[PDB]
Amino acid sequence: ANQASVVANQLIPISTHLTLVMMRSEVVTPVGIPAEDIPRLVSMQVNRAVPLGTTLMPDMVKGYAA
Repeated sequence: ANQASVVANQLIPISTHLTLVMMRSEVVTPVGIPAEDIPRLVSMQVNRAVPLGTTLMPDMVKGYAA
């Protein structure tokens, strides 16, 4: 487990466009969106509410493909 994922740094309400302060990098299980993609995620919209400390998964971000 050395791969870090994107984890919500605050509750992200449904349909919010992500900003940098909302995203942190953490080694969590299961693995979500790779923490290196945090750059690309800015301005993309989440399609559900992501509570504080939840791993951001590919299927929670609208338009995400990588």
